[PDB]
Amino acid sequence: MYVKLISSDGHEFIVKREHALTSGTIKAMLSTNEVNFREIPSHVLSKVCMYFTYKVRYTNSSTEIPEFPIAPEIALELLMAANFLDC
Amino acid sequence: MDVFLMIRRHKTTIFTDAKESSTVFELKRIVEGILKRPPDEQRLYKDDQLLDDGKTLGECGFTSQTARPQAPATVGLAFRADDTFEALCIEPFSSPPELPDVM
Amino acid sequence: VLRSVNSREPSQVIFCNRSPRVVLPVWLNFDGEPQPYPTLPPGTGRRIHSYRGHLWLFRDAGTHDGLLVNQTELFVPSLNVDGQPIFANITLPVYTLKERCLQVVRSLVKPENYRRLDIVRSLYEDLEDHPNVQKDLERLT
Repeated sequence: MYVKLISSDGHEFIVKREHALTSGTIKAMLSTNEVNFREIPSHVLSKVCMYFTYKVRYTNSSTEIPEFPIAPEIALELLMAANFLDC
Repeated sequence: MDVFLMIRRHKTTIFTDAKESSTVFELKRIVEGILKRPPDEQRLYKDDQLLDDGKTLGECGFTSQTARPQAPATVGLAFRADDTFEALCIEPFSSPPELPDVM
Repeated sequence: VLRSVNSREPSQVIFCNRSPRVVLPVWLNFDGEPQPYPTLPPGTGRRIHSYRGHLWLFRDAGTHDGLLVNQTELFVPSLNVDGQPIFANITLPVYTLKERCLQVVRSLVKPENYRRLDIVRSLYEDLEDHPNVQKDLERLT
């Protein structure tokens, strides 16, 4: 099963429920299969979704973990979303 | 090996993963589950190159090196209406503000 | 309370830095005071002579971001079995997305100009609460 996170500019990001439930805030906003984020543009949310993939793959890895990459021009908006979403 | 993908059409973006040995057609099945469109009504592209149903995602250039969790490869998706496929169209993401002078 | 044990039993150890960061090894002496050792460049290794019951932790030599050693915070040299030395694999944690952004924003802005950025004032505090080994040590205690 998947859920749909919609950005402030209309983009529709469709990610696995299990990944999106990592965020307690998104759990609360689903608890119902879509979430509209009026204040997160798609260049932030696309990065959020990548972090979902990254956290699920590299949590509990004895292998080497790679840095999660953040371009400087996104860093401040990503921070604000991450602070809101507790992520 | 798992490959990590964004499947993109219009203002739609699917985050999913697949085996390198998986087929283009089997990916079309994945899409079929999310978006409810049959594979015969779907085209998948790497950049602007149409991909063939029998080829593995590896032979289409999706690998551990190029399709990572924190940097997934993009697969273009185009739908067929009335027995005529629309052109590949992928709307870009929003644009970042200019970097603050403080940075 | 968090202190090395003066076992005087030597333990041979390799510090393997499997991280893209410059690793600062940190030994907790017998009174609990953290003592820094020479930095370990990314992807490099170093044979070290330590002792059983000693406490090591590892950080980014520049930002003091916490790192993992053998998937945990603290490394305790153990008995060298068969003569082969203990292997301390230093890796990146999976930082939260918030902390990761804090790391990246600290690297771009000098701390006087943190206030100059336009964000909820609650983030200006998070940004000034730099990772620090004395702080983390109280957490573990």
